[PDB]
Amino acid sequence: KFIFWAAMVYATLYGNYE
Amino acid sequence: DAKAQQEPDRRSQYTRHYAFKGRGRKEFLRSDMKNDANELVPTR
Amino acid sequence: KRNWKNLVTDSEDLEEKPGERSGTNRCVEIVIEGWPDVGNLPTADELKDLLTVQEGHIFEKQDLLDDRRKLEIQYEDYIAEVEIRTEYVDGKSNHQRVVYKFTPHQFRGINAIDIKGAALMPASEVERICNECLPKQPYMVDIAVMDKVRNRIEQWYQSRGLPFCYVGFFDGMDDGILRANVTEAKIDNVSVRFVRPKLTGDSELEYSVYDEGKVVKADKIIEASGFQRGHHYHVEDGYDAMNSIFACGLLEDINIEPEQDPSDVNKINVKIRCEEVQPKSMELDLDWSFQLKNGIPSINRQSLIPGGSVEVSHENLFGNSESATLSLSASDWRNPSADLGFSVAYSEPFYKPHTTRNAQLFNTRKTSTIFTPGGESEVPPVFVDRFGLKGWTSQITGQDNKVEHALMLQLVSTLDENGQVVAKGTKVQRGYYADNGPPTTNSGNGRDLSLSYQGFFALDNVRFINGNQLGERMLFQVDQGLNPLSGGIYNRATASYTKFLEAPFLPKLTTEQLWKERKAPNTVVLHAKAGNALGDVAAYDYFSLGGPYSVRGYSHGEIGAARRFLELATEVRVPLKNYGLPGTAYGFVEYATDLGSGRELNGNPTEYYRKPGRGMSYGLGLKALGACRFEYARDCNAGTGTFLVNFGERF
Amino acid sequence: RLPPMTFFVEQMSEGVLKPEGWATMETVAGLGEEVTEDEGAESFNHVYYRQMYELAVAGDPWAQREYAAMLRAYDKGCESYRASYEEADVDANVEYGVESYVVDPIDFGPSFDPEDMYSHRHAYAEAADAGVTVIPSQDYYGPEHDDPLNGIVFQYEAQPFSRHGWGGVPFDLTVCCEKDKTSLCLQGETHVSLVHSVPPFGPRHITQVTGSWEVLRPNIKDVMYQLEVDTFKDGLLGKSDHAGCGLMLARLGEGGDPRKGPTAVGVRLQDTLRVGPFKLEACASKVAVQGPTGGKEEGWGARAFVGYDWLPGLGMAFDFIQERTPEEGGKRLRGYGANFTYDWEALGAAFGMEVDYVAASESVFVSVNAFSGNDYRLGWLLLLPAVNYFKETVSSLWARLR
Amino acid sequence: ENPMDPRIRELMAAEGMDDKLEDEGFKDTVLGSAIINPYTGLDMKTYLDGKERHQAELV
Amino acid sequence: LRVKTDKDLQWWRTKQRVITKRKSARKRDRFKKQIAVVNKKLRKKISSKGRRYRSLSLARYLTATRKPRLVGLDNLTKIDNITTLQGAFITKEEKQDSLNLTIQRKQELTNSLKKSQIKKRSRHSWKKRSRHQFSRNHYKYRKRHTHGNGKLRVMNKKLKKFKATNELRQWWWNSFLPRYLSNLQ
Amino acid sequence: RRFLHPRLDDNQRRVEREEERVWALRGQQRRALGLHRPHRPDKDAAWRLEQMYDDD
Ligand SMILES: [Mg+2]
Repeated sequence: KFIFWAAMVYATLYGNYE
Repeated sequence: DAKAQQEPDRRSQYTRHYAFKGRGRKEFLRSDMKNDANELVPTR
Repeated sequence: KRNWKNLVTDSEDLEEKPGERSGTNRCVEIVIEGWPDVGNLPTADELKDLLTVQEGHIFEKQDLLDDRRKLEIQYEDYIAEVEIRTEYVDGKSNHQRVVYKFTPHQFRGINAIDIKGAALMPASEVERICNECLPKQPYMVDIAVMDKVRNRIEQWYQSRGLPFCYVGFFDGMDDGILRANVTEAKIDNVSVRFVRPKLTGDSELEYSVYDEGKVVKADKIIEASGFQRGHHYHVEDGYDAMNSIFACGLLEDINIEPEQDPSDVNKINVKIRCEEVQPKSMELDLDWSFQLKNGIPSINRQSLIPGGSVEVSHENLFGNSESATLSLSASDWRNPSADLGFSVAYSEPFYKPHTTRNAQLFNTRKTSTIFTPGGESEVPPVFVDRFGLKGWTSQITGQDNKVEHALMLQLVSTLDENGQVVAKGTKVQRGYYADNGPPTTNSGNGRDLSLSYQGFFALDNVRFINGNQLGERMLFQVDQGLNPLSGGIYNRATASYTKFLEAPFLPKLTTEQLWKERKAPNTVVLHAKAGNALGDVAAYDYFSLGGPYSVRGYSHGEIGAARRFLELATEVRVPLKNYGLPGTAYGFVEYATDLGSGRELNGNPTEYYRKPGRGMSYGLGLKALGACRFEYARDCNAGTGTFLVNFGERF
Repeated sequence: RLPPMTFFVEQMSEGVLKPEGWATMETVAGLGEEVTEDEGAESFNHVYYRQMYELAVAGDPWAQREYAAMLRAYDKGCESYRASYEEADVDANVEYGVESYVVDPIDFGPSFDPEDMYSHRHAYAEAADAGVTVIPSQDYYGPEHDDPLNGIVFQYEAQPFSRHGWGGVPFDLTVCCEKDKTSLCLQGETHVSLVHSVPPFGPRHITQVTGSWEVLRPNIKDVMYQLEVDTFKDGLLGKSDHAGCGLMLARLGEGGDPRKGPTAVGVRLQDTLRVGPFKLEACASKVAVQGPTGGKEEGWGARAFVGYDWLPGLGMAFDFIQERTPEEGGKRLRGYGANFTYDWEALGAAFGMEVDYVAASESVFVSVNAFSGNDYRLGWLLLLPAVNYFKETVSSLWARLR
Repeated sequence: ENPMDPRIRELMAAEGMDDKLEDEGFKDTVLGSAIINPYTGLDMKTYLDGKERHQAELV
Repeated sequence: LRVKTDKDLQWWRTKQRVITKRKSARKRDRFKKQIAVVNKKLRKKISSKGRRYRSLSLARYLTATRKPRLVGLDNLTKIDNITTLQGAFITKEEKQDSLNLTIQRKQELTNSLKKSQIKKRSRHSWKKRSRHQFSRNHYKYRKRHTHGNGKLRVMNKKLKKFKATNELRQWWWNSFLPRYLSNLQ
Repeated sequence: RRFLHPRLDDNQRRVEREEERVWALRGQQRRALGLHRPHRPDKDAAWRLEQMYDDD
């Protein structure tokens, strides 16, 4: 919905750095 | 009658609290946390 | 840390270049030349320990440049010329020592030193400070010894208060004598200024300045300050002036400042600024409510009536500094007679020498400890709610001795988790509430109206000798019923006595153990308490036995209620800090009886809940962090031991 | 037996947060000479000295100079600070004798009691410092003839894995304990902060782990565990944009065992943004709690604050919950609210107005408070409730005379 | 190649501002009382420092 | 409607009132809205200075009342610091001589007029009632945690770091690296 | 009237004798120099400051 996929958009793009 | 018909009270201020007993627990709000400064000292 | 010379392992066989010296350019030696040996400047070693260049480490031209700039800019009154150079300590290697050469400002002939002026400083030490500051050769003398001489004299005056007595100038210098001249100033003019600030939302305060105060008179401050013409200025004079002017109690702030009067350096002008208090204050806290049937916000005339509270405060009633606070709170101002709340406080700090006088109209709701589960499993709690007026006087005397005299007019109610009154206590038998109870009040309907007198006397002679207090303490309390009104005529008296004695079955500490290694002694504590109640005592004023600050290891009212009672306790305390460990260890035994006076109460609560009349307990404990106690105690009426965690010290 | 899911939704959406950082030893940072405060400089110094230590160990004389200079300042500051301790101890042994200093007793407010009846129990010798702090914890209804405080709250705070004042892992812990012969209360909370990068070595990238536990005997006979892992970074959409994400797990362990019982899982986001003249701070959350026997229950929450340049004194906040109970196709239960505040000064008084809208029951709550520290001109409205009381007195006094 | 080290540049800049404040104080003590132009309130300290432009704007 | 430029300090103080009120602007809305819709080693301590955004704000309450006391060693008095009967202030060397001398003079163990007494609850009624009352009323008049001078302090430090980064970059590329690569041959 | 009043009176009298010792020492200290007398305040100020100290 909104706070499952976009709650993993931030998780994936935080994993994209570290 | 209009004032007393809303027996649910005015909404009260939110605090983080424990589930069982409701004692307050500490918060990390940025507009308060950005003013804080600590240091380190040797012990005796 | 500490002399990095294992980094200079680039020795004479570990690196090679054919025609050039090989290695890294390490500093291997720092030599300081031309530094004066005057006492006001640091010597060569801690001058060496503040340079950017370090021995055994590498460097560059920038380090020498910033060292030269920092040394030239730090001591420009004394040196003002540093030259820094390097030289190789050996061929075919890049190791090189760096030397620092200072040429201080010199003064071309000073043979003698003289001190002139200074009519307050006696001749016994002017001779020794003139003898100390002498150089050896007369011909080329550095400037900085000048700065040594006044660094004696100034310090002497700064050791004796006196912040306006200083070495002015040196007036010799043509006959070879360095002659300091001491200036000693005196008070000439005392003036007072009257200001008040203004309350805005700005961060900077603006003022209204008056030539004369509205209440206080201008010569009163000058007479109170004790500032005379022709006197020296002492800092303790300013402290005494602050105390004596600020004694009046009508001042918010006061600034005392002495200034040099630069037209004449032997004068001092003291200026005083004082502010009165602004005593008036009030606070209004309203709330509204509008019901939206549709977009119209219901703007009828009987809709702007609020439901807030009013607070009005005033200090400085009746000329002296006594203050009053008043509060009303109605939740609906079109029907204020529903749940109207009212509060009044009146305080008087300067009623009498060492005495304050107070009055208050207030509320209290607490839990009754009489109706507790003693031998019956479950019991509904009873709540004591008092509302009313109390007026009292307090004295502190003998640095901690306390006397309080109070007169009380109160309304007392007994409740059960709600605003609903009860008249009897009750228990559950199987699933049913029991019958006819012991009564909770004196009128039998659960509400009482009482007029009472309360006296309290406390005598303390207890002091903490490296922790672990010693001495004795006595407390006395009398309650008297004055109403012929729903309450009865009663007299309820309590006396307690605690002695902290040094342990007699052990060797006693001596003075060097107390003062050098800071050892605390081993103590015993002996405690007694007793109480009596005559007349018609109501159930919210019975004595209750058991709990903390009673026999430990019991519930808070587990031993029965009482009309007369006796309580005894003893304890042995050892400090662990004498063996390096933190905290202190103790062991206790305690006891209490109602002296067979359970039958004496109305309704007999000690047999209704099957509580015993007596109880003894013992245990061990550790006190760790200030006044945090961890006990293991053992009930002896049952035979079970429990751990307890408590704050604060008993006895 | 688990708490309602609105509790979790309120707990996971409470504004834009900010984690715990490194604290610096002031005498070695800015070697010798006095300093000032700045977050980026201290954060730079902490990672800079670990880097220079690694390079100095590897060889590298330029790093060895910097690390040795820091060591020199470290030794000098430490010896100075122990000298200050010795001077303070000698001054205390001069001012008092073998006597100790005694704290103020706690003030509990007025009572119908002589108010120094038990004040001698809260005046104790200091101990000065051991690392932890204690406060007493008080209940709402105390016993009648005694002091109301019952429990003790302990607080500890440290920075364990540092080398020479260049710390690693900020850490703190808080435990409330109330023990007597009947009940047992034991609450606890711990936070651990982990710093991955600071500028100029990266962007500011910090994660935080929180754990908490709840024991309350003999009322509940189950214990409560919560764990929160949440991560923040400054950026991701533009320069200096404070974004963060997080997850939360919770359980009610039956009999104390953390392997059995109902569970709660939730996730949250935060962000700030600046478009036009509008600056907004928003956060949102979704919780997927398990019921006692019913199964999945899910909820959505969101908060927003809209800062505004022009009219810089109007505060306005918006809040939303959505509830999804079983039979989800026709039981979507929404709720949203608005809040506005403003502030004036007039008649020598400071006025503040707050307007609140709940939007389920269409009610507007207005509340104005004032404060006049100058005069009693603000009391002219006090004639409003004083009239009606008279109209409720005579009408009583008529009916009491019939 | 060898610029002035910061912490020294700013320290000497602040001490230079202290020197400027003492300069203004001494010059106002010595020259600030004599009147050059009585119609505008121009004094010798303002006039000899080349600040007559400031005085016209101030009036 | 576009973007406010020209933000001065009065704007910042007005916004700082809102930033203060943010914490009380949060309420326990959610279950109330559901109910209303369903019916239908080292030690870490606080800083020695106060906190961030420092400003030397005012100089008003500079004077305090002292008590002239006796000291735990004999023939010494103290109003702010200890004076040693010749008018001088006492030094480090005199304290140890006085302690070694009062070894003998404390051997009589005379206990009278204790140095730190057990403090009562009603110790200073005037002081706890009204000591800095104008500052509390002045905080009731403006509702800002932070002062504008601390904001100017922090902002100017940040602008200084930004500018200094710009000269570091320009110095690096135009001065240091060409010379360093020339010296590399 | 026979046990509590004289004990408190005796303790208070010891307190004023200690205060007079303090002011005698201050006068002796300022007599050791060539200075003036410390100018103590009167008794009304003494009990009023006993209610309104800032430092002990
Ligand atoms: Mg608790």
